[PDB]
Amino acid sequence: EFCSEADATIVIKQWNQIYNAGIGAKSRWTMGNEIFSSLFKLKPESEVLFNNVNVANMSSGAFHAHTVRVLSGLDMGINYLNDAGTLTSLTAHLAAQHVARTGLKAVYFDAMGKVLMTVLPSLIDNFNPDAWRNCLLPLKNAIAKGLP
Amino acid sequence: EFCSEADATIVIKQWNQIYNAGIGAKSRWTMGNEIFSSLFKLKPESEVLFNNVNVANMSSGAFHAHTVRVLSGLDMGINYLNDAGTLTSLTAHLAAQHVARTGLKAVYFDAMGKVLMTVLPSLIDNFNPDAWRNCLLPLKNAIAKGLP
Amino acid sequence: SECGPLQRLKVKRQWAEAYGSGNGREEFGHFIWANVFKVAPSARDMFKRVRGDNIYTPAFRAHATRVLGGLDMCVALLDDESVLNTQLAHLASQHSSRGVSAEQYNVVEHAVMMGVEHEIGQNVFDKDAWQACLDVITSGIQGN
Amino acid sequence: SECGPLQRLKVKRQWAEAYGSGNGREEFGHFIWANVFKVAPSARDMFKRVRGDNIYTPAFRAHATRVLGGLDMCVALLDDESVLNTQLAHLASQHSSRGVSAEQYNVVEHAVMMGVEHEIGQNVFDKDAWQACLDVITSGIQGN
Amino acid sequence: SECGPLQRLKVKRQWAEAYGSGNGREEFGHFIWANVFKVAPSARDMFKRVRGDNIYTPAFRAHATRVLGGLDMCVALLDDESVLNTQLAHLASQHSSRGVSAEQYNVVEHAVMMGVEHEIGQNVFDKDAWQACLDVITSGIQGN
Amino acid sequence: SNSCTTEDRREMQLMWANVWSAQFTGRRLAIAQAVFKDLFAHVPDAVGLFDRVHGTEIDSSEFKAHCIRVVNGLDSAIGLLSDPSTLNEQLSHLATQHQERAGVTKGGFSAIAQSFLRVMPQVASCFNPDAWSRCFNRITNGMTEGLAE
Amino acid sequence: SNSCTTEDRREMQLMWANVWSAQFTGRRLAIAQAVFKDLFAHVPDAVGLFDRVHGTEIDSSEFKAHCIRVVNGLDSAIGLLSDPSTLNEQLSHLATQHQERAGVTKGGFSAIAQSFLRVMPQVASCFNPDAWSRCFNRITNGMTEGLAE
Amino acid sequence: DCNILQRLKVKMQWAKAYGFGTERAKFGNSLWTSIFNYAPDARDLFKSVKSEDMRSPQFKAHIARVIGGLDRVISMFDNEDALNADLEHLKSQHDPRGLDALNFVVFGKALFATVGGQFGVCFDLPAWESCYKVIAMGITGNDMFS
Amino acid sequence: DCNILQRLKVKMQWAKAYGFGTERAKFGNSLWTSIFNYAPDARDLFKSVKSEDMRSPQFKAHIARVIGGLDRVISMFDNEDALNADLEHLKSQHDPRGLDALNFVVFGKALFATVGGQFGVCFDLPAWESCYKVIAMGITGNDMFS
Amino acid sequence: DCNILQRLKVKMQWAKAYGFGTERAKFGNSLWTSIFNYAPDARDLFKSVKSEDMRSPQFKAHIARVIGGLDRVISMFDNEDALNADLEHLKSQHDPRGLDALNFVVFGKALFATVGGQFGVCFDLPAWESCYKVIAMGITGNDMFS
Ligand code: HEM
Ligand code: HEM
Ligand code: HEM
Ligand code: HEM
Ligand code: HEM
Ligand code: HEM
Ligand code: HEM
Ligand code: HEM
Ligand code: HEM
Ligand code: HEM
Ligand SMILES: *[C@@H]1O[C@H](CO[C@@H]2O[C@@H](C)[C@@H](O)[C@@H](O)[C@@H]2O)[C@@H](O)[C@H](O)[C@H]1NC(C)=O
Ligand SMILES: *[C@@H]1O[C@H](CO[C@@H]2O[C@@H](C)[C@@H](O)[C@@H](O)[C@@H]2O)[C@@H](O)[C@H](O)[C@H]1NC(C)=O
Ligand SMILES: [Ca+2]
Ligand SMILES: [Ca+2]
Ligand SMILES: [Ca+2]
Repeated sequence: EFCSEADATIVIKQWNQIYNAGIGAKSRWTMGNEIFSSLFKLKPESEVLFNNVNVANMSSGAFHAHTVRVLSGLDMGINYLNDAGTLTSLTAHLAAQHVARTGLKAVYFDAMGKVLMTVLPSLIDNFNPDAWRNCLLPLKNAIAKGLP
Repeated sequence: EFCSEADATIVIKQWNQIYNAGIGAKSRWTMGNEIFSSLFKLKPESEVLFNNVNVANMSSGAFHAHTVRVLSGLDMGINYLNDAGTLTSLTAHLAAQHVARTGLKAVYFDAMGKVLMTVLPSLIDNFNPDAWRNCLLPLKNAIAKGLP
Repeated sequence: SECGPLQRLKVKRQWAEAYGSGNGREEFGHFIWANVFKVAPSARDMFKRVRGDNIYTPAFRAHATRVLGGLDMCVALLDDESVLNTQLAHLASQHSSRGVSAEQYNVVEHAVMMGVEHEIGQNVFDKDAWQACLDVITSGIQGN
Repeated sequence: SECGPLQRLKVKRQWAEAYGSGNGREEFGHFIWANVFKVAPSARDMFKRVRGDNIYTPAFRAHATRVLGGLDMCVALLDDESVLNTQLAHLASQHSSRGVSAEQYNVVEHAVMMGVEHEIGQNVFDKDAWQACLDVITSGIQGN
Repeated sequence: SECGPLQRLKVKRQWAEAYGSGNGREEFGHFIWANVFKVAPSARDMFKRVRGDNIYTPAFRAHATRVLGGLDMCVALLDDESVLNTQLAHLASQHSSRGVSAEQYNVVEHAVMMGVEHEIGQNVFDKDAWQACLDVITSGIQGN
Repeated sequence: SNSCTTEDRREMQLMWANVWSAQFTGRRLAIAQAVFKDLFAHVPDAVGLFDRVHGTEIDSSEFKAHCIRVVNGLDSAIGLLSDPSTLNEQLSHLATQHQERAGVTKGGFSAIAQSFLRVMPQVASCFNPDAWSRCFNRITNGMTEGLAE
Repeated sequence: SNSCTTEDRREMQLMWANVWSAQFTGRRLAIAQAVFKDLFAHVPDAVGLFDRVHGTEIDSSEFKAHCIRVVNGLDSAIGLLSDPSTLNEQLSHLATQHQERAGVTKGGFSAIAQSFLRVMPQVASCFNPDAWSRCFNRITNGMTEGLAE
Repeated sequence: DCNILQRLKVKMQWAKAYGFGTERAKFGNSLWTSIFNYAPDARDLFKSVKSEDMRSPQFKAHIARVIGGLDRVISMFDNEDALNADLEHLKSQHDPRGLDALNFVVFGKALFATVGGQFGVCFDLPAWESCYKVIAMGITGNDMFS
Repeated sequence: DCNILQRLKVKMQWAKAYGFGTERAKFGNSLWTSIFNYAPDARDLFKSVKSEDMRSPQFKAHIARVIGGLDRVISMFDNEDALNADLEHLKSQHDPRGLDALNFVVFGKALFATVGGQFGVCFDLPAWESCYKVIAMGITGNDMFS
Repeated sequence: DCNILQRLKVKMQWAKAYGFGTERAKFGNSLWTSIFNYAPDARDLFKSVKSEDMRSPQFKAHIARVIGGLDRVISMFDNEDALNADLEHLKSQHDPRGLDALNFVVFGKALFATVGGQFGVCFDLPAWESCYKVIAMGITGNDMFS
């Protein structure tokens, strides 16, 4: 399942351009804040789901750590695209974490996908929307599996 | 006899630029018509030797097939430049075919050589008139051997 | 010089070498249009809809693809006068409401020529054959 | 276009690629300044003390080193507005008694952009991000 | 700067590197003359007999060969003032009935300099040595 | 999955280059004319959509030029499979060119897809119909975004 | 055959580069002066053809400059053996430069050919006189097209 | 059969299997080794070109002419007027030799084995069988090639 | 006619072309790619083995069963009793499917293009045509393979 | 300890030893093989992620989450507010599991051996011991990590 080995290789290389162990955390949450600010403009009713991590102040340490946690999970899924067995278990775990949160709709993940497809070309050299779509959409559906 | 291996390699490579098994027949007879139109301007009394292949209409299938036959024979001689034994037998056969045609003078082949030396640089990248002269002149004399 | 049968064959082979199969087409088109707008910066305003201000965008790169595709069809038709003139008339109608000057067609001519030479080398570029046959193409696009 | 947070990250990574570690910095700076003085030959007179007449000399190559170092500090500070504006004010005072025109800052902008693209390739060069963020830098050096 | 004994030795070695043995001489001469006619398109009319309209032809390439050969003789004679001045007088008579301006000699000077630098690299090109010694050559061809 | 992968893109470009004639329209025209012949035989009312280019006269100069345009458009899309950002822009331009010509629908593109699948194995060596169709559909999906079924 | 082949062209350029001095006229002048010394000794009436360049004074500045011109001309032709299209143009220019100077004939070029054949082995390592002469004659054939015997 | 698509396909596969230079002579030798292995009696028909020694210059010259004839005929597959004129020309040359048309069947099978063996698994045998029939029919006129 | 010498030749060339390990699966995929390229309508006859996706395990299993059938029949070429018993067993499996025997002609051509493309220019097309007929006659019973 | 210079040093050496792609999973496997070799009793604590089979997708997923947690925490070494918030988050997840803090000492020694073995002789063990204490103190709150 998921995406092909050549498509995954493109996504992994392009992702590591802008995210790796050597990237400072400030760049991480700058991307994180751009992503979630864009998400709240598409689905404004989803911002309330993040009250527990102080979304009222996206410059706080609590919300900064949230976006760092989110992008680390996205980085984890990307780097395991060529390991379908492990990626299945990884996305099942992420799905259970999101299902148990009352208020999450599957269309919020659809909106997150569009945010990523919009923000990433601004950061990545020669963004490949086809390879990313082939890999990120099964990733999104696997994480959104079970949400209403 | 004929020409050196390095000169033949140049002629063969440059000839295959404009003539090979992948070139359409239309390009073949376009070159063929340019060559024979130029020949008839130099030696106008030689055009009558081609009445049997409908030279009166150089767009006919009969004359188109003639120039295709002529350029195929020229292609055959070129591709056997590094096989002096076979090229000798090939040119002896072509010579007998032309000797048995009443009206062919050796100077018609001299004029054909000048036509080729004029037309080919218009078609070939970096035409080498020295390598071509070293290889085509013994080819011409071998085919014109016996004509008055 | 004239765009005779021999020149058409030469331009066909040299174009096929420079245009290629697809890998180098992006760089090929970028080199050409960077030359166009450098020589004629006033021409960018005609390309507002395709982001003539920024030839690095996917929008302009797709326009460059269409232009080179139009050249490919003309070059491939140089040995077919009847179909060539029909296709040139189509390109003519595609530019009729845009006010392209004869000076601007010559600017693109020179850029395509520099682009082809840059791709295949000054060592083999046949300037006379390319100038004469591009004149045949552009004069037909100009309804002439 | 605007020099937003995403554009600043992109300009940072592309600059780091073009500027490099030190090996290609001489050629990088030479390409830029050969473009500057070709487009604006009247600008060489401002560089008499650093041999603007001969950009091949060690004297001018050291000036080119300082200019690219100044750009490096600004690019590295694009995500730190407070310290960036302080450093831009320092560059402002370093040019205050020299009468650099706004047209001349744009000439160096375009040369740095051509230099970066020449180093990393037209295939990836982000013209909109570079133009917007260089505008932020130069307008700050101009005391604006 | 002056074309002293040390500058003459440097120009000799750098010329020998750029001019080479013969393989790269065609590209070398093409780069130079493409620069000449781009900077001074009005100069092509003086070269009607050698197809100045098309520098890709064998006719002009042979003229470029003679020009670079003339430069080679002058450079090789830079350390022999007596024979150098005699050869410069020969080049003077070869241009006397052609009305070459001093501005045109400077255009070819800059093209030869760009051609040499393009061949050996900006990293080593000695602009001061080349400008001073080319001035010695051209001023002698101008009967000065 | 039915996605046009990077591997599939490499296969389609080989299947296409092995049959493409870079210098002469002989191959391009024969491929295109055979496809529209197949399409018209299977969709007889499709011939009327090409009245301006002499659809009823497949050998006319007007339809020969149309065939070369279509083949040029497909060549551009197949090559742009390597750069999908630019491909998306080019497919949008093709969509508007086909947009709101009454009888030009998504059903006609599904028909011409089967036309290519019957023509290509007769002219192409090592034809992979699975990989061809996944990327042909990827291309036609962008071409028919704003068309009726 | 006596044709100057591609192989012969490579050999002449090696025989020439091994002796060419790219920076100083010391070698070029010594080669040229030795050739004209040989020519004048064998053809005493040839010295009069070079009155304008002080043929009688081989060490004069006027004849030294002439020697460098001749050597420059031969260098250009030997290098242009790799591009005979341009070579043909250059040999025509040299032909007119020697054309219809009364005593400049094809016999004088045959004499200077023997002059080179005696000078070159004394200065050149691995000299191949067979391959040298086939391409030297190829060059002089173009230089003497419109000259008397 | 042998429609325009099969003619183009045959044209592409031929150009690949035929090659350039000395590979042309190697292809021709394999073709004629197969003809004489498929039907050893056919060898005696070529004593005029010294078929008793297949590396002699006389038979190599015959090989070159024959495969050169295949090349030009295949190249004219897209022009009926020129193709039929040349096929008539070949027929007038072969008719006085009183050849059993069955050996033109042998020729085709040796051609298929040689082209297919050189070109690989994507060799289109039905297209080659159909379009070779057009060639053998033009040269012989025998109803066996309909 | 497929005599004993032709049977030995076909067994030889099959073993070389068929190969070992994953070369057999690759050979099988080329054969069925050619079958469906030679006759696209024959693909619908194999819905029961999921011919819609030739990379599916169901169709790759069918490929392995077919070439395993070819391998075992070819190996039995030298024993009339065992060979005809297996051809009748294969006939009993194919007869209820009501197959057009013309598809067995298409099968033969794809087999020739695959074995010949793998084996090379010394592929014996006449011997394979004669001996494949024996196989097709045994499976279909149609006298077009007589 | 764990000053800003040690935090940057640890950040550099981690990024080198951690790598990209599948080398990330290999690093994680060596880390957890060492944890279970240093203290085989700790393996029974991870039955919920199927630690009885360390190549199962369930335990590979656990490995990925843990080293992903190390990566994000190390990346936030330069921002106290974000670092402490995430360490509090990890503490709230680990507290209900009633873990013996001694196994966090084992974890650190297995981390040092794995990073140092991958990074080479320039591994800065005092910096890693000091800065790992900051991590284990945030996750456990145990005075053993002061
Ligand atoms: C690729 C997309 C996404 C990824 C990789 C992702 C991953 C994660 C991760 C790793 C966590 C932290 C779990 C933990 O350690 O406790 C988290 C928490 C959360 N996510 Fe997602 N997520 C994604 C999309 C979304 C979207 C679209 C929403 C829309 C509402 C969402 C809502 C939440 C919420 C509410 C939390 C908990 C916040 C809290 O701690 O109070 N996520 N997500
Ligand atoms: C490189 C130069 C030439 C080549 C390779 C060549 C080769 C050939 C070939 C292959 C044929 C066909 C023989 C056959 O299949 O029956 C032919 C026929 C002929 N050639 Fe040449 N030839 C050359 C030059 C010339 C020239 C200069 C003349 C001048 C008159 C000439 C006159 C003819 C004639 C009259 C025929 C017969 C036309 C007919 O079929 O009615 N050829 N030549
Ligand atoms: C010289 C050969 C040329 C060729 C082969 C060519 C080809 C093309 C093609 C195929 C299109 C797409 C038309 C469409 O899809 O609607 C186009 C559009 C256009 N061309 Fe050209 N063209 C040429 C010359 C020029 C020149 C010299 C100019 C102006 C200096 C020009 C300006 C334009 C403009 C403004 C458009 C419309 C862009 C848009 O879609 O907004 N063309 N051209
Ligand atoms: C656009 C970004 C620019 C940057 C980052 C930059 C940076 C610098 C730096 C670091 C110095 C060294 C100052 C010192 O050490 O005293 C300098 C000097 C100078 N710059 Fe700029 N500069 C820029 C634009 C320009 C422009 C556009 C011009 C003129 C067209 C210019 C003209 C000069 C001059 C005349 C000097 C003094 C040279 C000397 O030491 O004699 N600068 N610049
Ligand atoms: C700067 C160093 C120059 C050198 C070494 C040089 C050398 C030469 C040489 C050796 C010739 C051949 C003369 C002959 O064989 O009759 C020549 C011809 C010529 N040169 Fe120059 N030249 C120089 C500058 C220029 C410039 C600056 C111009 C004009 C802008 C120029 C214009 C010409 C012309 C018109 C010819 C005659 C071309 C013909 O044969 O029709 N030269 N030059
Ligand atoms: C991959 C499939 C196709 C491609 C690449 C393609 C491409 C093109 C191109 C390049 C043009 C020329 C537009 C212009 O130059 O202005 C065109 C015209 C057109 N196409 Fe398509 N096309 C495809 C399929 C279809 C189908 C399936 C239909 C209808 C069922 C269709 C209907 C038309 C029509 C009506 C025109 C207008 C022709 C005219 O009057 O000029 N196309 N197409
Ligand atoms: C490979 C052999 C030769 C070469 C490359 C050569 C080349 C040259 C060159 C380059 C010049 C200078 C022309 C100019 O700059 O205007 C020249 C002049 C001349 N050459 Fe030759 N030459 C050769 C042999 C000969 C021979 C054998 C003779 C007489 C028997 C001869 C007679 C002359 C004369 C009379 C001049 C005129 C000198 C003057 O007054 O400037 N050359 N030659
Ligand atoms: C497509 C199939 C064939 C082609 C294209 C072909 C072509 C040719 C050609 C070009 C020549 C030389 C004509 C000349 O220049 O004099 C020739 C001669 C000849 N061919 Fe064919 N040939 C074919 C098949 C055959 C077959 C099957 C046979 C006999 C079994 C045959 C028997 C001969 C003979 C005996 C000669 C005369 C050899 C000689 O010069 O003594 N050919 N053929
Ligand atoms: C010519 C040599 C052929 C051989 C040696 C062969 C062999 C086989 C074998 C071994 C099976 C599996 C029987 C079983 O285990 O149930 C099979 C099944 C089948 N064969 Fe053939 N076959 C040949 C030709 C053909 C052709 C030409 C067709 C149709 C065009 C065909 C149609 C089928 C079908 C439909 C099945 C059923 C597959 C299934 O649903 O399991 N066969 N064949
Ligand atoms: C710096 C050291 C450590 C870090 C950064 C870390 C991080 C993590 C993370 C990210 C998770 C997954 C949370 C989730 O998404 O549900 C986790 C789970 C867990 N950790 Fe830790 N861990 C560390 C050390 C330890 C140690 C030393 C132990 C026990 C000896 C331990 C026991 C567990 C257990 C039992 C789980 C739950 C596994 C499950 O999902 O069933 N951790 N840890
Ligand atoms: C939003 O938060 C900004 C970040 O400051 C850090 O986080 C806050 C929550 C405190 O913990 C502070 O000590 C940290 O330095 C603040 O700078 C900013 O003032 C806050 N904005 C508002 C409106 O409260
Ligand atoms: C010359 O021939 C042209 C080519 O047409 C083809 O050849 C002729 C001989 C006929 O066989 C014809 O059926 C073929 O299509 C003709 O188009 C042209 O009219 C002819 N010219 C003259 C003056 O008759
Ligand atoms: Ca024009
Ligand atoms: Ca600006
Ligand atoms: Ca000067």
